[PDB]
Amino acid sequence: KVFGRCELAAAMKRHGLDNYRGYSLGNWVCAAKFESNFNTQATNRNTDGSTDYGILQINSRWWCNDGRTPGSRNLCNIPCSALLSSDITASVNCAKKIVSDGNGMNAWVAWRNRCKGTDVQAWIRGCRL
Ligand SMILES: [Cl-]
Ligand SMILES: [Cl-]
Ligand SMILES: [Cl-]
Ligand code: NA
Repeated sequence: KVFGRCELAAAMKRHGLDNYRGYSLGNWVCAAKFESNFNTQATNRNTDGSTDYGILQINSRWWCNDGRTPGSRNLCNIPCSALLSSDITASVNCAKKIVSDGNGMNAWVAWRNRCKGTDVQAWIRGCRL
């Protein structure tokens, strides 16, 4: 599923991400825009053999099991394919664990490079929330 900007903002808010660990909703929408272009089915392989999955590009070396990343830890206790669903629940639940692990949203490279320190509330402007 390819979400619209306001559609995703509303789903993210319903799932408890607004101000989660102090990160306003626009941070999460901006991160999803640049990680996946709002596409729940996005995958990208990394040089170390791990793969990033879904709307927030969650990595198989640490967070989910895809059966082909040796030494991975599956800290969200899910198969990575669950992160590609049109229902974002599994991605959101896993992201809550990632963002709580000490490094905040810096875990998402595109957030660090393209969202951090910008006017992120522009990503939710005009949306009925
Ligand atoms: Cl915001
Ligand atoms: Cl959803
Ligand atoms: Cl980047
Ligand atoms: Na893993």
